[PDB]
Amino acid sequence: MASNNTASIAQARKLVEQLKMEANIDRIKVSKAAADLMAYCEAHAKEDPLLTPVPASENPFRE
Amino acid sequence: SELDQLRQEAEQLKNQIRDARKACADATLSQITNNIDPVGRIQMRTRRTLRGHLAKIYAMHWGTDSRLLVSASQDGKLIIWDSYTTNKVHAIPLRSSWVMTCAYAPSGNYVACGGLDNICSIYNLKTREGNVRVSRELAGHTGYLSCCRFLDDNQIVTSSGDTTCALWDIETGQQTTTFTGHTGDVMSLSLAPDTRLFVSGACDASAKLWDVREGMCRQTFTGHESDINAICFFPNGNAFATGSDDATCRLFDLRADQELMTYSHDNIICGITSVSFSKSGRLLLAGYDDFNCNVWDALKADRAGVLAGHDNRVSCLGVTDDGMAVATGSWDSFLKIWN
Amino acid sequence: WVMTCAYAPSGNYVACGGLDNICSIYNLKTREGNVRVSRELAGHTGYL
Amino acid sequence: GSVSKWVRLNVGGTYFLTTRQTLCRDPKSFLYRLCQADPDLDSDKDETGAYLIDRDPTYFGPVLNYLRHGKLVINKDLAEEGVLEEAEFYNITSLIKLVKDKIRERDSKTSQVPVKHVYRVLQCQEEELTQMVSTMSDGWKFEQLVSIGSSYNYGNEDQAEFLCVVSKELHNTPYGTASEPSEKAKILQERGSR
Amino acid sequence: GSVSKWVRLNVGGTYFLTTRQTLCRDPKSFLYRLCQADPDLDSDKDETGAYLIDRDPTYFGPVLNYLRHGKLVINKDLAEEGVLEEAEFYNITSLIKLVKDKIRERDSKTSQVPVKHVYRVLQCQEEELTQMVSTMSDGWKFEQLVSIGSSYNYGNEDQAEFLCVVSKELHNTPYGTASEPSEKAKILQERGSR
Amino acid sequence: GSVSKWVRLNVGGTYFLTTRQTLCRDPKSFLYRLCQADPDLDSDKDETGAYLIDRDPTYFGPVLNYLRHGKLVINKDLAEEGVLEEAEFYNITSLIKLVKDKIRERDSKTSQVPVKHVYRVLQCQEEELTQMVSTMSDGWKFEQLVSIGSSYNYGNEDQAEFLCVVSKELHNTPYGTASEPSEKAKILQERGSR
Repeated sequence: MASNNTASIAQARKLVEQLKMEANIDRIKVSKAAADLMAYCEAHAKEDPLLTPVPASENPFRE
Repeated sequence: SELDQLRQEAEQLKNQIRDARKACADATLSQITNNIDPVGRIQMRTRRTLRGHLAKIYAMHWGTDSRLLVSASQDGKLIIWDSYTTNKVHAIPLRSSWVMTCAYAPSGNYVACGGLDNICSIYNLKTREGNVRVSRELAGHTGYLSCCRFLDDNQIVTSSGDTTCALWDIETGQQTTTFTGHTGDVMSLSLAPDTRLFVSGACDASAKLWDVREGMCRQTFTGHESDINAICFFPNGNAFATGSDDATCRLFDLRADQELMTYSHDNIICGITSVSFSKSGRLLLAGYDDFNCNVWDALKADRAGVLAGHDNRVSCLGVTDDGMAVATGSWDSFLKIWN
Repeated sequence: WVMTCAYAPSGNYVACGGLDNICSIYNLKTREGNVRVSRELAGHTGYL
Repeated sequence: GSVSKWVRLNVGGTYFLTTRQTLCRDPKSFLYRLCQADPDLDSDKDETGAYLIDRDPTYFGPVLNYLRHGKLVINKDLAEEGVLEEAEFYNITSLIKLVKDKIRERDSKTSQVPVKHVYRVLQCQEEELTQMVSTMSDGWKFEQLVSIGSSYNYGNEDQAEFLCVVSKELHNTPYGTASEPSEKAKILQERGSR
Repeated sequence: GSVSKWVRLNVGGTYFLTTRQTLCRDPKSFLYRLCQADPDLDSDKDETGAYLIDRDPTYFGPVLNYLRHGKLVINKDLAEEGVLEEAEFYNITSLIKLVKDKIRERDSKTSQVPVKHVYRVLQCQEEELTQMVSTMSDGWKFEQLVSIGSSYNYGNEDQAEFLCVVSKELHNTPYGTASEPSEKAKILQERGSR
Repeated sequence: GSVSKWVRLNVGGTYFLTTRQTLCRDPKSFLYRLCQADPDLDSDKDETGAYLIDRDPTYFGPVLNYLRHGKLVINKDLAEEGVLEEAEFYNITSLIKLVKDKIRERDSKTSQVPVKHVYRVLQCQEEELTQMVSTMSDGWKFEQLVSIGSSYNYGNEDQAEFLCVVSKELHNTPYGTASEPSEKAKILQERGSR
């Protein structure tokens, strides 16, 4: 193959496609997802003992 | 030839894609906000020193029970530790050294291994006797395995070299869904909790997120210029951390299709080597090639602390599935359970 | 009775010579997982 | 066919008596074509009649066993290579697959003139020692146990009490060589050197 | 079958002239029905007046030997599997069971060729030591003895002073199995792991 | 005789029925001359025409195997040397070359009469121990590991704490008994001795 230099047209086709369906997916604004993450983390911050230490025999990792 | 329209057609698309993200771009409310609760200093001690390796551990990966972690040495041994009683549940020597993936199945019944052997071994921990017996040796990888992850106990995605991360049906030993498009070899293989999409880093600094059964490149995030080492999803699976050989980490969002916000300091110059998200996801815990790992407040971009104590680089990091303890795949032949 | 230790100018091979009159060329770096002899060189009745 | 259900065929001079259904089990074969008449077959014996086939009766045994009972049997004197070539002659693909798989198994196990032998050093203490020796990974052999003193508290009561050096025979690399290492692999080898 | 007590069969083209009594040893035998007349049986050769059994005579030999004199010995070059497969075609259950035992005995002795060795660890104080070393279970092998220093009953004469590894080769003599679907076994395996 | 496409060939009392064209596969075998019609062949079976070739039926087997389809297989109970000599008699040079290659490869793979070994001591400690054990040179065999009896650096993590040994087979090509000495080499041997 010398008309497409080892069929580099397949990778161009796939690049064009993946760009197309990257354009297809919706754009959700940065602050929206940021606030979503704050809400989730601060909701689950009473169940992460890394943030809130738990007694030595009330967890199996100070055992 | 036709490349003339192809090279054009990509450009404009790439252009608008960038513009789309610039269209989607807002001020990052997280870093803008400082009224969110601080996480304070975290100089937490390690409670277990799982010594018992004679070679540098490359990768360690927790099990679903958050008690058994598989640790792969550089010399070729898998130690399925017991974090509570520091007892070796099993030691699996391998046919080939230089293993860097330790895939614990989401059952405690299978383990997958691989490295420069170019062959992904699948070991059935449970057998008739009760001792380790190799279930399969998945061949068909041209390049070296980088990371392996079970979806089923008969289906496994196996990120490898040769710009592939194809998925194998375990029993037939056949690649089922092939993924191509990377220019650099794949290193990372991060599975979202949904297990229907997986994002993979590579040596081309482009985190390509693929739909697992379709074989199509859902997204191609890029914020790095250096090879991506490890990717750890949020317990939401909506955004993932991304570390490379640089002095910064990044947080990429699927919905925004662009970097949410980056985790950088001139306080350290060494590359990221491992990333992890806790139960909440509030803490981004990053292993480092500097002889200690760091923990950042993921929603404030400032280093919450450093887990000092190691004298050799933390070659890998893994947080428990309960999200309240973390283990280091340090190069000092010791895994330290930080809690 | 080896007296010669030859290091490659890249550090990826090694070589040695002794009274055996045969030179040893060892392929150090290989993803096999261990050092394997690459070549042996005979052709002298005298020691290297 | 061209004759009663039973037939006799003269494989190498040996008359095998069998029903055509054992032969017609796989419609793609020399034997299948032999059963039905056509202007390309004049083969029969002049003594009591038998279709003439100048093949090896020694290597026709397991081949016809693969058809009479749908599975092959390997004798301790008839080489797998002979049955392989004979099966290729009668175009029985699955039988060729099975024979070549057995040949690959035997050769991969025994063509290891150096045997290679890969050696591993497990680090274990007295307690887990019995477990992991008993629960040893099938496909290896224990070959040395070396007691080490304990770095803490005398010679025992530590995780460092025994080095179990095990080993297993193998064929090192299907390649027996590097086989195109990527830049990243060599970088990691240099890193892991020290 | 009502004539010629020395009934002549044409098994695989081989004229086996065998008595009715031997075949009637086990009526569970396809051939026992041939010892008697029955109207469905229309399998015959009219060139020798002998009935047809389109099965090879190479493995019919040991089967006929067992059936004639209540015991068989297979040659060291003839496949036990072939004798077995020829065996069920006449449906002699006891013969098939015995050949299954022989086959699994042989395969246990050839599972040794794969790198498959069962290892065990025993503990011993100095006095009792040789007693197990001498009167140890037949068919195993001694592999290693390590003296581990003791402070409980200091040094010598402590039970935990000596560790003796032993081993044999993996076998499937009565049969081998890879899994038992029974749940409670899995529960106990999980419990006993930690 | 030469009736039809086949020919009767009385090799060692066994009447092969073989294709005339398989004989014509090459002129190297003198059977070609027998296949053709030209005065000779006095001694023959005067009832059919089966030529009485007094040669081993068994070692003619692989020869006819090669001659019929151009591929060589040798039976696993018949010596390669008998096939070799039968090839010399039947004069197929390529077959002779192949059998000689097979014999030489088989003997070189197992070229060891008293079995010589060269043994090397590898001084090391526990830390890098697994490194040399895994990176142990391909072809060698680990044989025994000892810990140095030493009181320095606590005897644990002491740099000199272990003496591995490794062996590699010889008498395949021995160097101790193959001697071509050099005068300066002997001078240096004396220098190293003193």
